Order: sequence, then structure tokens, then C-alpha cells
Amino acid sequence: EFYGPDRAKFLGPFSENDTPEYLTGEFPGDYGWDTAGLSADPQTFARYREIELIHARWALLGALGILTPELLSQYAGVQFGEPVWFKAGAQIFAAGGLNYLGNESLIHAQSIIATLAVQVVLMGLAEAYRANGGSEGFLDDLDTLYPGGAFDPLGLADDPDTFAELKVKEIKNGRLAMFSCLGFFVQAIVTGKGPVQNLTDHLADPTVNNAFASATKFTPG
Amino acid sequence: MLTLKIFVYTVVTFFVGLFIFGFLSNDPSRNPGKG
Amino acid sequence: SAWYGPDRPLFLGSLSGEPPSYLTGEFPGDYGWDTAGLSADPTTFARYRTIELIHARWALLGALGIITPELLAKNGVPFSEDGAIWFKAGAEIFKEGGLNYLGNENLIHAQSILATLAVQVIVMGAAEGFRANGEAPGVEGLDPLYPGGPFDPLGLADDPEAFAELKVKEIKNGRLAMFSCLGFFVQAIVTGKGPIQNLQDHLADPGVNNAFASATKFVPTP
Amino acid sequence: LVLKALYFGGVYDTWAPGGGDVRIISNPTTNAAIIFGYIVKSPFGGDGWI
Amino acid sequence: TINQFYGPDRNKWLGPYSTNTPPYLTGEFPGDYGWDTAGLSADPETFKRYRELELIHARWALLGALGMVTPELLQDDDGIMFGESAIWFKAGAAIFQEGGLNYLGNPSLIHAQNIVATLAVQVVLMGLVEGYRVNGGPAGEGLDPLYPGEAFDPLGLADDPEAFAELKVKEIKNGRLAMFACLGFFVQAIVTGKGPIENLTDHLANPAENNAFAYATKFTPQ
Amino acid sequence: LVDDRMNGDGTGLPFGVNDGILGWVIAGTLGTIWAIYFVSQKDL
Amino acid sequence: PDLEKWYGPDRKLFLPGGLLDRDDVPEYLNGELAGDYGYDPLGLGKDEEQVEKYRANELLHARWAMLAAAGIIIPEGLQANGADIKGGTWFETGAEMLNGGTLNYFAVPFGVVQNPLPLAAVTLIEIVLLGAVEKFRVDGTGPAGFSPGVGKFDSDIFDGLDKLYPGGPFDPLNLADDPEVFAELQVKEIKNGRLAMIAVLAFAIQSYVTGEGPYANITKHLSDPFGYNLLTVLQGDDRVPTL
Ligand code: CHL
Ligand code: CHL
Ligand code: CHL
Ligand code: CLA
Ligand SMILES: CCCCCCCCCCCCCCCCCC(=O)OC[C@H](CO)OC(=O)CCCCCCCCCCCCCCCCC
Ligand SMILES: CC1=C[C@H](O)CC(C)(C)[C@H]1/C=C/C(C)=C/C=C/C(C)=C/C=C/C=C(C)/C=C/C=C(C)/C=C/C1=C(C)C[C@H](O)CC1(C)C
Ligand SMILES: CC1=C[C@H](O)CC(C)(C)[C@H]1/C=C/C(C)=C/C=C/C(C)=C/C=C/C=C(C)/C=C/C=C(C)/C=C/C1=C(C)C[C@H](O)CC1(C)C
Ligand SMILES: CC1=C[C@H](O)CC(C)(C)[C@H]1/C=C/C(C)=C/C=C/C(C)=C/C=C/C=C(C)/C=C/C=C(C)/C=C/C1=C(C)C[C@H](O)CC1(C)C
Repeated sequence: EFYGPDRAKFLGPFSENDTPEYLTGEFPGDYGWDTAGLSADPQTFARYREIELIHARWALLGALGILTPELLSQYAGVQFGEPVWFKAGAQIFAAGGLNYLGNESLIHAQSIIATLAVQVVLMGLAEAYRANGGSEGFLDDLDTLYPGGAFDPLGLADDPDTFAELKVKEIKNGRLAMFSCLGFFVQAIVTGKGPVQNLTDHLADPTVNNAFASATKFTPG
Repeated sequence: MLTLKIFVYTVVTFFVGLFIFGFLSNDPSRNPGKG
Repeated sequence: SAWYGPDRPLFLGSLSGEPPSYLTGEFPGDYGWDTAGLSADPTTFARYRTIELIHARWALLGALGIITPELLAKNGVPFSEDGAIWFKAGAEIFKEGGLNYLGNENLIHAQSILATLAVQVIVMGAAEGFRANGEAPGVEGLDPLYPGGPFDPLGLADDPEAFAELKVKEIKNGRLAMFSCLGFFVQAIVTGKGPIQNLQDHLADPGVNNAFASATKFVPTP
Repeated sequence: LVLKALYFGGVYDTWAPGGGDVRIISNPTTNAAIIFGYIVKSPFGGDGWI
Repeated sequence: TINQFYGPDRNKWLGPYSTNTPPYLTGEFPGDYGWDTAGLSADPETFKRYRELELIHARWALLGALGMVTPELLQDDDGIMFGESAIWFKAGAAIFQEGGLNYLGNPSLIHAQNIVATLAVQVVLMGLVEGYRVNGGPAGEGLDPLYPGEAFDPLGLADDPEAFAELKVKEIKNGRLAMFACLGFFVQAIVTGKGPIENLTDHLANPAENNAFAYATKFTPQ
Repeated sequence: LVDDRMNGDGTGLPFGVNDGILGWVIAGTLGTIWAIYFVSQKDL
Repeated sequence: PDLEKWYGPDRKLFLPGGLLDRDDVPEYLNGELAGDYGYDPLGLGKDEEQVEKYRANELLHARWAMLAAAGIIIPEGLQANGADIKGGTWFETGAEMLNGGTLNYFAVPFGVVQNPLPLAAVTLIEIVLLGAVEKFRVDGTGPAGFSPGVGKFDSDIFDGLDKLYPGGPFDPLNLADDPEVFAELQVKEIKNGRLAMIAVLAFAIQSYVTGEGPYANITKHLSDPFGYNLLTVLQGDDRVPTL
């Protein structure tokens, strides 16, 4: 499963005969999908693999992070400046500023330019250390895509077997998170309500409350 | 009358189309001579 | 008129210049237009040629299906208010009368958008999984891009020169239909009326009723 | 002839009021339907072709 | 010297924190700071096509940025030299005025009203021009596709290749700065509705409040 | 009115078509003749 | 190409074949100069020395009259459509700065700037400038350089040059190194020059007759073709109609 000539495919029994010859299943999450064929070049394919990998991870952060404020508004009545994620940024433009869980003394941020500057410099230095692969001996090694050293404290990187299926789990969970992220993004522009709010309004009546109910919203005049 | 008009119209445009495409169908090659 | 080989016509005519080396001229519609170098290698060229021709057939069907119902609406086929205008046709399924083919209540008369999409998913998924794989219960070895066989009932694709000429007609008609489908998409958004309605407005007063009247309508205003 | 009717004195109109006169043509009918409906018209009474 | 811009010893798109840059970027082209993480130019002739795109876009965007700013710099205090069209993203409607599109406030300059005629003249002239660029014509037939330099360099300039190369680095860096700016002009126009000069003057009035931060709540869904 | 008529006289009626089905069948019949003529080419 | 239509024995003459046998041309015009139509009813050419000596003056007259044609037609039209020229009409432009009334120069598109220097300064620098240029032309001696075609040339380039066609410094854009295209452009130049000479003499006699500029002449003629022409202007006032 998930490796070798009998790996899983992106069309199952429909991807038996016509598959690209460059997609041999050496990599995790390989299913053979290059119908548009953007990776007939090997090093270009390597660069897209790097893109896909950290893209999946960033999508995982986003997918978990834009459910938690709305889920916490649900159930145990957690208060915010504003719970829904696509209108979360305006939290910093409120009178009380930005507060982590509604407490005036949690972060109480009001300087949006300053927090932009801080985030830009910190994440820039982090990404610059990532792409360079270390310097002057300070982490001046590793493959820059599956580091492990100084980034895997639980040590779940040994057992090459478990590493292989765990890598497949990583890329596959990430792809699920990217699919969900497009769900969040398109529900944001179409419904204008939170993902959890749309799922709550979805459980009442799926027959009339589907995506076709707002299919006439963007009708040109 | 409208049914008769549609019938005569399709008959006339059929025969006139036959005439048009018959004379388009390489008519100066129907001679029995040389040239 | 020499649609194949190096002496084929190119996409700029007398000012074309030297075509790319991979676009030698053995495939239909080769006008030597690859200015972004997408198809330098054979595999991207083959995949992009498949995307081309599949999109071409989809656009020929699409252009005819956008043109037809609103023409028949002007002919007396009774589509009420939105079955005529193509981008509003999908909204017709929600009305109290359902979706009636040719406006007659006995035809189709659909009410379940979920059911029609689900039947379409299983039918088109089977069809496209069969198209990609190249195998089906009844056909074994066929060209993935130009299948034929049961797809050529009339025997029109037999002799190679007529086959190749019809391939050129196919690819050029498909590109024209793709161009017109892009046209339908854009004139839908900016004008809000049907394509033949745009044509008849342009047929009344072409000097004012054109695309230049709808240029100032998208200025972002403070 | 178009230039003569538009900017070079106009042409004689019998349909202008007062017995008709020489008038300058302003806004000619460039509508293709009006132009070619004469051509496609029947030659008989009431229509007279062109 | 010139070694700063060519060879492996050149400057980089991430500076001293960039060793893992791509090995097909040897340092033989203008610019080339090593930024190809998407890897799109690993293919050699697609890389060539992409450089042609880069330099053509660079020249067009230098002209575009300096032209989107220059009417709004030449606008006067009472606003009678140009009407409302001094702002670049409302320039086209200047040809729809009763006084037409006049190059400056004097009606003796251009004074154009037929947008169809202007569009057709532009299409024909630009078609011949770019056909000469792709194939060859009066200005050259076998010159360099990107740096012809026989009628396009009449003031000498391109001698002594040591200076010629670093001047080309100036070309591509000025061009890339210009296209970054033009992207700025587009995204500023779509979210403000104000001219770029008045964006600059409003920011120079109050930089804490007059920024895109104030306009981040503009596109919110209901 | 005492009896039903087309009243198609005058009116500058193009090709004498008062209903669109007349133009459609004219175009269609010329098209069928053109179709047989076109497919029956590369002959003689 | 197609240089066998202006040179050689077969060339376009000042009359076509039926009205002019090729043996009727003077023997000294057999296709050696640009713009040789064999036009000589009055024997002013004599032989090749006098023909090329008169061609010197023809070429200078051409290169003056072409710029002249542009300079008469352009500012009058600019003023007529609304430029701030104040004196575009050519036969009264000199009358502007008789009382110190210096002209307004149009550096189109960024112009309408006042010229802050009077008639005496204009004429003093005009003689000291073009007299210097014309003394240079007969001597072939030029002090300094910095031309776009060849940059910062020294004075040892005007000697050895062809008189009346000094390429190099006077050829910034080149486009004449091929003798074929150089000959074609020589024919183009001399024919444009003769056309402009006819045009400027027409400007002069049109101004003397109609009392106005040639752009006004062409504009009023395009407005009323039959109502404004030579036979209209020499009428004086109306015409008794024949009814
Ligand atoms: C020493 C550290 C160093 C670092 C960290 C960088 C980093 C960078 N350089 Mg630099 N450089 C560095 C040194 C040097 N550079 C250059 C010369 C250049 C050039 C010439 C160029 C760069 C470019 C870039 C960028 C390439 C990566 C990118 O596009 O990321 C993407 C960036 C992000 C994802 C950050 C996003 C931040 C986020 C807060 C933005 C705001 C978000 C909004 C609020 C919301 C937007 C979305 C909404 C609407 C839904 C990047 C920001 C290139 C570039 O991109 O230029 C524009 C480029 O062309 N560098 C030189 C001189 C030789 C350097 C010398 O040391
Ligand atoms: C790069 C070229 C180019 C661009 C960017 C524009 C942009 C514009 N023109 Mg112009 N035009 C251009 C070329 C030409 N126009 C005209 C003639 C006119 C007229 C007559 C009018 C305009 C108007 C307009 C504006 C429409 C209002 C609006 O907000 O629209 C949407 C645009 C934006 C929100 C700005 C951001 C643009 C960005 C989203 C798109 C950039 C990518 C492009 C799709 C690239 C296309 C490439 C081409 C080669 C296919 C707009 C900003 C109108 C105007 O000013 O009304 C007040 C108008 O009346 N144009 C001609 C013929 C001479 C052109 C020839 O090249
Ligand atoms: C991936 C990052 C990211 C995304 C997707 C968003 C998305 C959003 N932010 Mg934002 N932000 C992001 C990063 C950041 N924001 C801010 C600071 C703010 C503020 C202060 C505000 C926003 C607001 C907004 C919203 C814009 C208003 C609107 O309705 O627009 C249209 C929205 C859509 C069309 C739907 C969502 C957009 C999505 C589909 C586009 C994604 C594009 C890119 C792929 C994302 C990455 C770009 C760069 C960083 C690489 C929007 C939903 C505003 C808001 O919520 O106001 C109510 C607001 O006031 N952001 C910072 C600085 C701390 C960021 C990063 O550093
Ligand atoms: C349809 C008319 C027509 C055509 C096709 C020709 C063609 C030809 N003529 Mg010719 N000619 C014509 C009418 C015509 N002619 C008339 C009316 C006259 C009397 C003036 C002449 C007198 C004439 C002579 C004396 C000679 C020729 C000669 C020739 C031959 C080549 C040289 C040449 O261009 O002649 C030159 C003709 C002219 C310079 C006349 C001026 C033409 C300009 C361009 C007028 C622009 C036309 C404009 C639209 C006005 C038309 C208005 C219209 C509504 C009435 C050539 C094959 C030569 C020959 O026989 O070779 C051996 C020759 O010697 N022609
Ligand atoms: C009220 C409406 C009736 C008005 C009648 C006039 C309608 C407009 C037609 C004008 C076309 C001009 C024909 C000139 C060339 C004909 C010579 C030819 O034939 O040359 C033949 C040549 C041979 O190779 O082929 C070719 O050049 C290709 C032939 C080009 C012709 C295009 C025909 C348009 C579509 C035809 C009918 C649509 C068919 C539908 C019916 C079919 C069955 C349902
Ligand atoms: C494979 C293939 C093959 C063939 O042949 C070709 C083709 C077709 C091309 C292909 C495909 C592709 C694809 C599918 C793609 C897609 C992607 C995606 C979906 C992404 C997303 C992705 C997504 C993502 C990242 C996301 C992310 C997110 C984030 C960051 C977020 C953030 C946030 C948060 C938390 C919080 C706040 O309050 C809000 C915000 C700020 C908002
Ligand atoms: C070649 C080249 C080269 C260079 O160098 C580069 C480049 C630029 C890349 C290039 C180019 C490209 C291009 C041109 C592209 C385009 C495309 C298109 C347009 C498509 C469309 C395409 C289009 C299409 C498919 C379309 C389709 C359609 C359809 C299905 C439709 C459907 C329908 C109908 C019927 C009706 C109804 O009521 C509705 C609906 C249901 C909706
Ligand atoms: C390198 C790399 C690598 C990695 O890995 C990946 C990636 C990311 C892909 C990359 C990047 C890329 C980029 C950055 C891009 C960008 C571009 C641009 C921005 C362009 C523009 C560009 C731009 C341009 C051309 C522009 C142009 C302009 C124009 C014409 C304008 C015109 C005008 C004017 C004057 C004014 C008036 O009033 C209006 C008009 C008339 C309209």
C-alpha cells in the first residue's frame, strides 16, 4: 500500500494503463496524478514536491486555526472580539483592541503596524534559515525538507517504515486540509458565514440549504 | 393557408437550391467536345 | 493547403519567424505558437494536446448548447424567463414548474438538483475513467486522443489524408468554439444578457452598442 | 455622393415641408436591417423591391 | 565591479542566507539573483522564452508606470488642463468627451474621438511592429531577438562589453522595479479608487491611518 | 373582423416571411441541398 | 531593389513612351543621377560638369524647401486648431516682431513658451550661425563633433567625404550603407524635394492671390469645394445668376 508498482492511484482501477512514466511511487502521497503534466522535468518535480509539502503543513495550521475560535464560541460560551475567521482581522481595529480569549489583560494589542513589522522580521528570518539549510555550523546540514534534527523532539523519525507511512499520513492529511481550506475560502465569499456556522445551518435542512441555494447570488445584472 | 405557404416555400427553395447547386456542380465540364 | 510539415501556415503568416523545434508540424493545428515554451518536452506536449482537444470538443458542444435554447426561445419554444439566457438556465430547476426540455412540461420536468448531479457524477465519472484508462467492456485498444471504433459509426475516419484534414478542421473549429466560449463567459459578466441578445443589440446600432459602452462600468469608485 | 449629401450642400428632398428643398442630410440610416430589408424585399406591389 | 552581477560570486535573491538556489542559474544573464523556487525555468528553452517575457514585460512596465504617473504629475491646481481623466485608470474615457482626447489642455493636440479608429490603428501598427520584432523587417532581420542594437541604439551606448553587461543589469533591475510598481498601481487602484499620486500625498499626510490597513475591511462579505 | 388572414402584403416583409419558421425552412432546405452537394464532392 | 526604374537606359522619363522616344533625351542624361527624367526642353544642362553643378543648387534648394513646406503648413494649422502661436501664417509671421513683438515657440507637446529674445538678436545669431555653416559647407571644415552616428569625431573626417552627400557625422541613423538603398533614398529625396519646391511656390502664389495661408486654403477648399477655389476667389463678389 502507498508505495511501489501496486500503489494506490488517483482514479483507482481507472489509472491502471495510462500513467506517467515519471511517477514511479518513490515519494509519499504518490497516486499518479499528472493529467495536466506539470512535472515532466525531474528537478522541477522536486521543486513542486517542496511546494506541496510545506503548503500542506501551512494549510494544516490554517484548517485547525480557523475552526477553534468558532468552536469555542460554540459549546462553552467563550467570548471574543469577533469569533469568525474571515472577519477576525478587524478585531485589531476595535476599541478594546485584540484580546486572545476576550480578556482585556491577555494580549491587548492595538499597534497593527508594529505587529506586522514583528511578524515580518521573525517569519522572514525563520524562512531564510529554512531555505539556506543552515550557516556557519548552526544547523548547517540536513535535507531542508525532512530535517528531524532540532525539529523532531518526539523522535518519531526512526523506523524507516514508520517514517514512510507517517510521511504519507502527513501529505495526505495536508491535502485534506488544503481541500478544506478551499472549502473555507469559497464559503467565505459565497455564504459570508463561518465554516462552523455553515455546518450548523447545514444540519437543519440539507435539502434547501446546499451550495445551490446561493448559486444565483452572483447573477450579473 | 400558413401550412400551404410553408409547403410551397419549402418546395420552391428545394427546387431553386437544386438549380443553384446543379449549376455549381461543374457545369462547363458537361460538353461533348474538346476544350 | 499543406496543413502539415514545415511549409504549413503559421500564427503570424509572413511575419511568423522560425517556429520552435518541438513544434515541427506533425500534429493538427500546428501554427507554431508556443511563446511561453510550455511544450519543450514531449510529455507536456502530449498532455497539453489532450487538454486542447478535450477542451475543443467540450467547447463545440458548449457553444452549440449556449446558442441553441435562446434561439428557440426567440422562435416560439416557450422558455419563460431564464431558460433562454444561458448563465441563468441553471436557475430554472428551482421554479415551481421544474426544468422542462423545450418548455414542455412532459419533457424532463426535473425537481432534484442533487439527483441530477449525482446521476451525472456516476455517468461522467465512469465515462472519464474509461477515457483516461483506455479500456472498457467492448473496446480494448483505441487511441486515447482520437478513439474511433464505436465512436466512428459513419466510417468517416478511414483514409489517412481525409482523417488528417478532418483533424485540422476539428482542432480549428474547436479553437473557434473555445474562443467563443471565452466570449460567452466575458459578455455574461459585463453585460448581463444573452449572447444573441448582445448580437442583436450590436445589430441595431453598432456604432454605440459594443464593448466600449461597458468599459466605465467597472471603475472602482471611492 | 455620401460626402455631397453630408457636407457639400446637401441633396434635394421632396419630403421636407413646404414643397421640399435642398437639405443637408444629418444622421443617415446606417442600420443594416433597414438597408438590407429593401434588398430582401419582394418586387411586387406594396414592397417594390429597392 | 562586474563580478557582483555575474558569475557564482554574484548577489543573491536572499543574500547570505541563500546557498540552495538553482544549478542552471550559472550567472550569465542580466539580473539572475537565483529566485526560481517554483523551478519553472529548469527547462532550457522554456527558460529562454521566460527571459523574452521578462524583458518585454520590463520595457512595457517601465513605460506603463511612468505613464500612469505623468498625467497626474502634470495636472494643475484648478484641474482645467485635464478633466477627471488625469487619473490613469480613467484615462480611456477621455476619448468619450465632447472635446475628445486632447494630449494636453490645448485642443490643437491629437483631439481624437473615434475609439474604434484608434483601436484599429493601434492594432495594425502594433501588429506590424511585433511581427518585425518576432521575424524581422526594416529595422533588422538577423539581429539579437532581445538586444538588436543597430537602429534601436543610435546614441552609441552599447560599446565595451564590460559596461554593456552592467548596463543590461540596470535595464533588468529598473524593469523589475517598474513591474513591481505597476502591480502596486493596479492593486492600489482596485482598492482605493484614487490616483497613485494622491495615494502618495494622502499617505504623506498621515502614514499611521492612511494605509491599506484602513482598506482591509472593504471587501468583507455580509 | 369576419375572417382570418395573414395580412402579409406590404410591410417590407423580407423574403415574404411573416413567421420565423419560414426563414428556418428556407435556410434548412438550402442547407440540406448544400449538404448532399458538399458530401457528394470529389467526384467526376 | 528595383533600381532599374530610376537609373540605366530604361527609366521613368518626363513623358511616357508614345510621346517621347528614348532617342529624344539629351545625351548627358542617360541615367546617372537620382531624379533623372530626361527633362530638358531648354538646353541648360550642357554636359555632366554643368549638370552636377546645377544639381548642387537643386539639392540645396530641395533640402531648404522641404523644411520650408513643413514650416509653413505646421504652425498655421496649430494656431487654426487652437495653439497659442500668434503668427502661424507665413507671409505675416515676420510682421509680429517689428515692434519688439517676439514670437511664441511651440515645443510640441510640451511647449507654448515665450521666446525672450528680440528681432535684432534673432537676425544677428541667424547670420553668424548659418554663415558659419555655409562657410563650412564650401570648405568642408568642421571644428567639433559628438554626433550620435559616430561619437566625438575629430575634424579629420570631413575631408575625403563626398560633397553634397557627407555621410557619417550627418548620418546618425545610418540606413544608407547599402548603395542600393542609398540610391533608392537619393531618388526619394530629390523627388520629395522637387515636390516640396512646387508646394512652396504654390504656397507663395496662393498667398499672393487669396490673402491667406495655405492651410486655410486647403481647409476652406475641403469645406466648400466648388464654393472656394481659384475661379471662386478671382470672381471678387458673387455672380449674376442666369435665370
Ligand atoms: C538577508 C535576508 C533576506 C531575506 C529573508 C529575503 C527575502 C526576500 N527576498 Mg531578498 N531577502 C534577503 C536578502 C536579500 N534580497 C535581495 C534581493 C532581492 C530581490 C531582487 C528580490 C528579493 C526577493 C525576496 C523575497 C522572496 C521570497 C518571497 O517572495 O516570499 C513571499 C513573501 C511572503 C509570503 C511574506 C508575506 C508576509 C505577509 C505579512 C504579507 C501581508 C499579508 C496581507 C496582510 C494579506 C494578503 C492576503 C489577503 C489579501 C488574503 C523575500 C521576501 C524577491 C521578491 O519577491 O521581490 C518582491 C525579489 O525579486 N530579494 C538582496 C540583495 C542582493 C539581499 C541581500 O542580502
Ligand atoms: C495594459 C493595457 C490596458 C489597461 C490595464 C487598461 C485599463 C483600463 N482601461 Mg483601457 N486599458 C488598457 C488598454 C487600452 N484601453 C483602451 C481604451 C479604453 C477606453 C476607451 C476606456 C478604457 C478604460 C479602462 C479602464 C476600465 C475601468 C476599470 O476599472 O476596469 C477594470 C480595470 C481595473 C479595475 C484596473 C486593474 C486592471 C487589472 C485587474 C487587469 C490587468 C491585467 C490585464 C487583464 C492584462 C490584459 C492584457 C491584454 C494584452 C490582453 C481600465 C483601468 C475605460 C475608462 O477609463 O473608463 C473610465 C474607458 O472608457 N480603455 C485601449 C485602446 C486605445 C487600450 C489599448 O491597449
Ligand atoms: C494566508 C493569510 C491570510 C488570509 C487568507 C487572510 C484573509 C483575510 N484577512 Mg488578513 N489574511 C491573511 C493574513 C493576514 N491578515 C493580517 C491582518 C489583517 C487585518 C488587520 C484584516 C485582515 C482581513 C482579512 C480579510 C480581508 C477582507 C475581505 O473580506 O477580503 C476578501 C476576502 C476574501 C475574498 C476571502 C478570503 C481570501 C482568500 C480566498 C484569499 C487568499 C489569497 C492568498 C492565497 C493568501 C496568501 C497571500 C500572501 C500572504 C502569500 C480576509 C478574509 C480584514 C478583515 O477580516 O476585516 C473584516 C482585516 O481587517 N487581515 C495579517 C497581519 C497580521 C496577516 C498576515 O500576516
Ligand atoms: C483606363 C485608362 C487608361 C489606361 C489603363 C492606360 C494605360 C496606359 N497608358 Mg494611357 N491614356 C489614357 C488612358 C489610359 N491609359 C488617356 C485618357 C489618355 C489621354 C490623356 C492617355 C494617354 C496616354 C499616352 C500619351 C501614353 C499612354 C501610355 C499608357 C501605358 C503606360 C504609361 C502610362 O501610365 O500612361 C500615362 C497616362 C497618364 C499620365 C494620364 C494621367 C493618369 C493619372 C494617374 C490620372 C489619375 C486618374 C484619376 C482617378 C482620374 C480619373 C477620373 C475618371 C472618373 C474619369 C499604359 C498601359 C503610354 C504608352 O502608350 O506606352 C507606349 C503613352 O505614351 N497613355
Ligand atoms: C431566410 C434565410 C435564407 C437566406 C439565404 C442566404 C443565407 C446566407 C448564406 C450566404 C452564404 C454565401 C454563399 C457563397 C458561397 C456558396 C458557394 C458554395 O456553396 O461552395 C461550396 C463549397 C464546396 O466545397 O463549400 C463551401 O465553400 C462552404 C459553403 C459556405 C455556405 C455556408 C452555408 C451556411 C449554412 C448552411 C445551412 C446551415 C445548414 C443547416 C441545414 C442542414 C440540414 C439540417
Ligand atoms: C495535482 C495536480 C496534477 C494535475 O495534473 C495538475 C493540477 C490540476 C494542477 C494538480 C492539482 C493541484 C491542486 C489540487 C492544487 C490545489 C491546492 C490547494 C487546494 C491549496 C490550498 C491551500 C490552502 C492553504 C495553504 C491555506 C492556508 C490557510 C492559512 C494560512 C490560514 C490563516 C488564517 C488563520 C489560521 C487565522 C485567521 O483568523 C484567518 C487566516 C489569516 C485566514
Ligand atoms: C497557445 C498558447 C501559446 C502561448 O505561447 C501561451 C498561451 C497563452 C498559454 C497559449 C494560449 C492559450 C489559450 C488561448 C487558452 C485559452 C483557452 C480557452 C479560451 C478555453 C476555453 C474553453 C471553454 C470551454 C471548454 C467551454 C465549455 C462550455 C460548456 C461546457 C458549456 C456548458 C453549458 C451549456 C452548453 C449551456 C448551459 O445553459 C450552460 C452550461 C451548462 C454551462
Ligand atoms: C521570479 C519567480 C520565481 C518564483 O519561484 C516563482 C514566481 C513567484 C512565479 C516568480 C515571480 C514572478 C513575478 C514576481 C511576476 C510578476 C510580474 C509582474 C508584476 C508584471 C507586471 C507587469 C506590468 C506591466 C507590463 C504594465 C504595463 C503597463 C501599461 C501598458 C500601462 C499603460 C497605461 C498607461 C501608461 C497610463 C494610462 O492612463 C493607462 C494605460 C494606457 C493602461
